[PDB]
Amino acid sequence: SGISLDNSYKMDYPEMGLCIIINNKNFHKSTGMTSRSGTDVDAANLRETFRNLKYEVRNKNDLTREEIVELMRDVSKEDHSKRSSFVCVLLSHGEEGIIFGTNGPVDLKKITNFFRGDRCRSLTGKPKLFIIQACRGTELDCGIETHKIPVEADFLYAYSTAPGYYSWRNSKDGSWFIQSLCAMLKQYADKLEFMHILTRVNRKVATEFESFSFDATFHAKKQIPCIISMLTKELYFYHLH
Amino acid sequence: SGISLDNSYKMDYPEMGLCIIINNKNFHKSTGMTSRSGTDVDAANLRETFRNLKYEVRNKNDLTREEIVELMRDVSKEDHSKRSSFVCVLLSHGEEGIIFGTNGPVDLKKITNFFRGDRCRSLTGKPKLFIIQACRGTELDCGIETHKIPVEADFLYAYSTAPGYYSWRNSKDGSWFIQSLCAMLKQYADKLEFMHILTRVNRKVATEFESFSFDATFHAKKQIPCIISMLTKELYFYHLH
Amino acid sequence: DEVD
Amino acid sequence: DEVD
Ligand code: NA
Ligand code: NA
Repeated sequence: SGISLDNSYKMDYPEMGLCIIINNKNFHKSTGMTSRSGTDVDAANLRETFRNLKYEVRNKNDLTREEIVELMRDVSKEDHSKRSSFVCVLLSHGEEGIIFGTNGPVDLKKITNFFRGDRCRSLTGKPKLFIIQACRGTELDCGIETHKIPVEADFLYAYSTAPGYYSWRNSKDGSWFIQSLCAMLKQYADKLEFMHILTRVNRKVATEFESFSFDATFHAKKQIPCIISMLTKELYFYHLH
Repeated sequence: SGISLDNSYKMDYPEMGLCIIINNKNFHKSTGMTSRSGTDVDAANLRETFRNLKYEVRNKNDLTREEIVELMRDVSKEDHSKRSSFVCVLLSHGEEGIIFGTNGPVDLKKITNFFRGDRCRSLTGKPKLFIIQACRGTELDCGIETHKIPVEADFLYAYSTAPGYYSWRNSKDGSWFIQSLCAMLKQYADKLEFMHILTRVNRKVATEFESFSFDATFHAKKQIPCIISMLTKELYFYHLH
Repeated sequence: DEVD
Repeated sequence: DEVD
């Protein structure tokens, strides 16, 4: 056959892959972590959005740290040979490097290690996407007026916010980042490479949202999401028939 | 006039911008840091590569931590009003979050803060690119067979290696990452959006390089670079006449 | 608006 | 090959 290029991940396997959504709304009282009003709106929006991208969506609600680890271990041990990609969405409290189960923290490194190129062989060479709506610290952005492959290769972290910063969630509309991510996937998943979709998400969050608070400390604050790419190819959710 | 889109940064200002290259090869004996053989090859390759992209390149060699801070402060206080973008390349030892001057460390946060949207007003809304060849830790990748905008917006960090990992430099050929970055910029800067160029860099480093060492600890190791994007638009180094 |  |  004619000249061939391989600048993009093969996304025409029989299945697009799993979309695991971990939706942590209610936390154990002893942790002192507040309920995350609005996160169900996020979880429902993600379920529909990735359903239309033909992902096999699994929604899990209010998981302990132990349940999060066991779920991700179990998922990593499935046979993904017929799947193009893997997506995990984490909706919870967090700090830098950490996502919270309902009763305590989980290292993000422990979650993502289960999917290393050497530990999940049926996902080696395939994009592994981790989409994280959670705080990364307590900073606030005041804004300004205007033969082998590496085991860490082929991961993408779509973080809702910059390192060190809070992330914003609206109790009625859902989180700024997940709202914007789903809108941009709905509009551009049949049109744009994934990094370009995520860049539109960056602009939408950065330009269309500002916090409103009776507390001057938390009022009029802004947010920029953070794309972390170890991908080795372009990622398009569509393929050519 | 007709329908208008603004999905990409305006790169047709009179000047493309500064390219500051900090090339730290020789360190003060008291620090105990080794000389970085091969880094001059990197610095020369970057100078030529960004010269052909029409950047105003400034090469600085063997700067102390004090000189690095003073240089970046001074650069941030220049009038960039007629410049499209800003590029800083750091070639040195490092650890997570840190780049070394010849006599001690500098927080990357301190360097990049000078260019925040609220602190460098003539670069607000313009892409600020930080390209970092330096270690981020001591891990080794064994590989596997096959109205306001946020002050942190519009930064891009092109890291040579994953968080927590060593980065590899060849004493004769230069660093894996800088070698590959310059090659991909030479080949695709007139063809591809910058995130897609950097993705090709990820694949080139991940597939074409493996360490050779008489020390089994350091032998047969691999590397994946790490793209961190807070950009709000697509970045093309060319523009339409 | 709330933070996570 | 050397590390940084
Ligand atoms: Na958000
Ligand atoms: Na390198």
